[PDB]
Amino acid sequence: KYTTFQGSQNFRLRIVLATLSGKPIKIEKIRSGDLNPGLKDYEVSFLRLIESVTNGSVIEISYTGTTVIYRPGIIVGGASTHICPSSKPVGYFVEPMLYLAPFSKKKFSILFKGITASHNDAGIEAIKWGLMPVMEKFGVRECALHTLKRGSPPLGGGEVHLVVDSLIAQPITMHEIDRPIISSITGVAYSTRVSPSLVNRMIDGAKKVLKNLQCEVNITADVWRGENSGKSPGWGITLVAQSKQKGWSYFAEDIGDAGSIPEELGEKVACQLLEEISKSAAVGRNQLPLAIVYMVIGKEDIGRLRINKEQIDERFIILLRDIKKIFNTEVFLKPVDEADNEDMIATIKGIGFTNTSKKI
Amino acid sequence: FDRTAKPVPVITSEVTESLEDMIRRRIQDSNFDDLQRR
Amino acid sequence: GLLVILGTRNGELQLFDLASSSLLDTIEDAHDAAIWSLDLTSDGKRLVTGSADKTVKFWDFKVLKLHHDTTLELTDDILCVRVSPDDRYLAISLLDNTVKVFFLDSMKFYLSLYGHKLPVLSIDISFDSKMIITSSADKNIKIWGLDFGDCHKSLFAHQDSIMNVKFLPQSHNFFSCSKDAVVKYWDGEKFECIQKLYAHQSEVWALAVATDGGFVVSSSHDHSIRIWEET
Amino acid sequence: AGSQLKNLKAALKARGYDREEKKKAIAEIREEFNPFEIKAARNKRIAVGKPGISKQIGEEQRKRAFEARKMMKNKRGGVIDKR
Amino acid sequence: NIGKLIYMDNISPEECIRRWRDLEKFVPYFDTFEKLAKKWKSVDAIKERFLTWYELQKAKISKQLEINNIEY
RNA sequence: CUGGGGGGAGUAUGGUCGCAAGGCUGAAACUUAAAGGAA
Repeated sequence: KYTTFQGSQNFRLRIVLATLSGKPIKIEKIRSGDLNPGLKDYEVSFLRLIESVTNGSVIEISYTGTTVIYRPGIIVGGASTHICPSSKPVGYFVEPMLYLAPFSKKKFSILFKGITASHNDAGIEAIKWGLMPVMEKFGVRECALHTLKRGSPPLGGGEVHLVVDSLIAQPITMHEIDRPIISSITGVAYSTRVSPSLVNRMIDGAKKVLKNLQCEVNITADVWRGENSGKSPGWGITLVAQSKQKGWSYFAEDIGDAGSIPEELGEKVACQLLEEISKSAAVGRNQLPLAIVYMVIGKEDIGRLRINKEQIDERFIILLRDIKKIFNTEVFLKPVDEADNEDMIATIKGIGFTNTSKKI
Repeated sequence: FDRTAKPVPVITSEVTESLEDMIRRRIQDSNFDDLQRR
Repeated sequence: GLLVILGTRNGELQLFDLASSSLLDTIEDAHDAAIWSLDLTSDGKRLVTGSADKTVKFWDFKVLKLHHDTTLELTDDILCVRVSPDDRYLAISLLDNTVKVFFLDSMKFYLSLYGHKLPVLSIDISFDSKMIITSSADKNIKIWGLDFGDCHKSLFAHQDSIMNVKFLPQSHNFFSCSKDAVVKYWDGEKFECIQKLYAHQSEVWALAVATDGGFVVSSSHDHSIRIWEET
Repeated sequence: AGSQLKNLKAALKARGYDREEKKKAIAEIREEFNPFEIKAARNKRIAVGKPGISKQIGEEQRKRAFEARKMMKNKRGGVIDKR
Repeated sequence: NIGKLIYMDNISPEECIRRWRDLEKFVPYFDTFEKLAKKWKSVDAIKERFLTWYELQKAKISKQLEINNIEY
């Protein structure tokens, strides 16, 4: 009855694609050979978020906690709130909701409450400026991540209002057979519960690395003053590179911690962004998952998107293996017919997806 | 079922606290709605 | 022990001891103008002198003589220095209402603590190297968390001027002696005033805490030097 | 006998840059000079109840019960935590 | 080569990348900051990346259909 | 030195685009100085 996976890798993508496809899965051996074996609290609260979003889906955790049974149900949405734990920020829970977000009965108006940022997760500016435009040109038109207040780790206390309100039928078929020309490069440097000079130090470091490329650099600056600052000191920086003729974007972020020089963090995020531009072609290394997920749940046509050589990795092909494991589809990597670079063009024939939850 | 009017409010510690700090704001700004002698 | 470093009003530094006579050596032209504050490192081999010629300088002990090797010129008259008690930070108080925290190992300019609103006297770094104090002529001492440079309290003491402020050895309690003939004992957790000691008659210019145990001496303008112990 | 205002001025002269002493003194005089949030009976041979505190816990209890039932009302799934 | 390597599913993904030459972590793998500093001290590597209605709908859908054929 | 919407006097506005309130300043990450304001 159940499609069986092993191990606690790609856990959110497995539960998300099972909710999209409507197929009952089992995930077996959730870190069974470990000292505290089983599911952790942040992924258990992600399961609670899935039960909040859907309706009629039965999730069945075992005694030992090392295997989970997800029999999915209808995405209904509604208005909710999610008090996610301190182990993961709000980006860890709003990232897998952007897949399920445009395919529900009622529009997503959720506000997550917890830590805003993390080193190894998505931020508010990451989710917004990077991951909303790829949905914005995959077919949705009204999506917004609002910050009402933001909380840096460890105490956090920041709330984030994810509101999507375009309930599309299916995402359109992508046709990106080009490398998009980067028109500008902008960003946002944020700081909470610290001095307002750290933001300008971060901005000056990032722009002194960026100054030798002949484009236009613009980094916006926000210090957070008052109750909107949260319960902990923190600061961070997120740059995007913006192709304006099509709308594409390539982002890179990080946050500082106890003992971190802001010019160091600014130049680090600037060089990390330029390396993402190098290893990128029409997507980012982190915008690539939901890009090819929307290409695989588009119409029953061929949609083609250009990628480069260095975007192929163990993460990307374990994504492709999980996609084929759930709903039996392959990607076809055809190479381009010009040879100053190594770029494939991934053509995916999408499954015949519609959202059948939206009332007619 | 539908009901005719709202019930009489129960007076708890939260509503006495809110009412008292309202009174304190008025009484430290001298926002008094008294009669003024002609 | 048995050895004293000292800096004078004019551009001179001096070294003395306990067993022998006065002068090991003096260094004429140790600074261009008035020296204001020096600090040893916790091992003692390397000391820092900040002076009103808008410079700080570093000195090493070569064998028992002083070796000037590096000098950091600022835009403004530095008037206090301190290092952390674990060789980690160099916090220097400028005349321009701010302090700067550097890394000793890089001259890295970690932090700039700002917002005191008059020129700023004595600093102190805590034993865990996490919490600093900042005294000034604004009649208040500010507590700063050194990890992100974030302020914690801005407690108003001492209605004339806090001349000096010093931690205890092992705790986050501290003392502050001021220009209005009073020393004051505080804690760094509730930020109460533990005690308000009232024995001097005039401006208390300095105080020094024991390295271990924690009895504190205070010395003032009425030519008095007095000891403070536990009950 | 003497006024509550006269006894309140006497209590302030009694209690008199420390903070927690003022927090303690203010909370003490507030819960002392607020007599309408206790209830007193008459001993026929005395604070016998705390009406506002009992009311607020009795209504916050059913408030969270009502929000829990409103959350349950049109659900059909549930995680089955066997741990 | 690469598609057969991806969908040949008895070999590890790092073995696919090795014989061609993990998603809870959202931000991707970068180098050390020092290696990236010496790599991107230069800038010239990426300077060329930097710088009627009814018949209209039918034309869009026939354009998609000819894309379908020429990519089949 | 050719180019033109449609009367006069008003009224309303759950539409769209704007401009605009708070609230002693200093003063926030700091319940913090001097000085000023107000009464």
